Amino acid sequence: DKIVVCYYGTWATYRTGLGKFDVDDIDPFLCTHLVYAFIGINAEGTALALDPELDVERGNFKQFTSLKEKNPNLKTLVAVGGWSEGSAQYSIMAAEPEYRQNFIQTSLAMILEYNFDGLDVDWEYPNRRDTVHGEDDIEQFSTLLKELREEFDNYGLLLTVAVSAVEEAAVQSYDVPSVAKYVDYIGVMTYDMHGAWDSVTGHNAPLFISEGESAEQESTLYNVNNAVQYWLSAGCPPEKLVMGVPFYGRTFQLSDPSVNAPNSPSNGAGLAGPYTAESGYVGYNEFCYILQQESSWTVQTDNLAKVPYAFLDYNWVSFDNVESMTAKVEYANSFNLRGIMLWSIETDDFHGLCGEGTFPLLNTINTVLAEGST
Ligand SMILES: CC(=O)N[C@H]1[C@H](O[C@H]2[C@@H](O)[C@@H](NC(C)=O)[C@H](O[C@H]3[C@H](O)[C@H]4N=C(N(C)C)O[C@H]4[C@@H]3CO)O[C@@H]2CO)O[C@H](CO)[C@@H](O)[C@H]1O
Repeated sequence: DKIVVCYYGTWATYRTGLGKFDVDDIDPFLCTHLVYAFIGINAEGTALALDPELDVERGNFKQFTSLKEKNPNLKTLVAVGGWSEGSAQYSIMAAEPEYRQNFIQTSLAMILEYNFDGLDVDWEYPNRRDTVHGEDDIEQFSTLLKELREEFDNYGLLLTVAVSAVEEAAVQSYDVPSVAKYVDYIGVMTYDMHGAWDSVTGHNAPLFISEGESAEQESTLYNVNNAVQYWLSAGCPPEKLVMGVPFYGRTFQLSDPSVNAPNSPSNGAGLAGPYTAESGYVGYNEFCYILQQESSWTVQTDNLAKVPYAFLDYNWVSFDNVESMTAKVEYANSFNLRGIMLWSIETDDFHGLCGEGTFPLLNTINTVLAEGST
């Protein structure tokens, strides 16, 4: 009954050398659900491949779903949306019955032709960013899910969502009971809690209160516990709540290197990984290697938030390791959550270069779920 929902950022195939991660780098027995990120839409609802040369011409959709030839119990979904896809087109599509119907039919066509087992909806986000219809998106999102479910039930297909985590974000976008009603599960994106957009350093996925935070109005802080408890309290049953964890960290440039605790002033985004190549975030594979190769880094545990962080002069990095992943899965076990969702498989230490075996984060998730440790 416990599930492990693995997202694959399919553009990782274009990384070079040790960062390159293709479909055949996936271990299909370390996930119960594997999700191909991402397809997109136009405003008229037509589902479409975002990288047709890879997805279609080079057969990547079908190579991905063919992982079921190795693990016949694996479910392989396709995810529509994502951060880069924005909100406007989803807002327009969801408001019009004709566009919703077009989305249902065109997404179903892709699912069946490429042998996917269902659809994950990652609209980021109803009533936010470049939304066109504003608060109406909250209703139209639930209507879209209802209509997808009605059609998908004719084929036995899965329907899931990925959602923003903390209360102040969730209340802008979702009616929780009507979202939960139509989906097989809700993947709560319990990460990106803090990042280089903030004025101070902070953890990507702190479990509880963090160093440097006030305990007054503790329920308003951006942490995993507050988000999970919000979703449970708002009507998501535990058997439909899948708790997200990150396989990447976020990086900052300190304002003053001598002030290097969490919640210390930051000047902006920090280092980039050699393969992900974007200032402000780093894959676990990249950062564990950096730490292994450069002894000058200081790694500390925030024993309030239950997560590690590292600093070296101006660099300050929040990340998650085997120990913090263990704490996260133990938390999920303690609340009888349906399982663990991860963004994303291609930045685990998939080559085992950091000395804890291949896929240390993903193996940790599977081990702690199987053992039931709370
Ligand atoms: C297709 C594309 O736009 N590729 C971009 C790439 O965009 C990525 C990254 O910004 C991802 N960030 C990280 C830390 O991996 C980002 O991940 C988001 C994702 O959209 C959300 N959806 C989920 N689910 C669990 C459904 O989790 C979140 C994650 C984590 O926040 O996704 C976008 C694409 O939407 O960005 C790089 C440079 O950043 C660019 O080269 C190009 O590869």
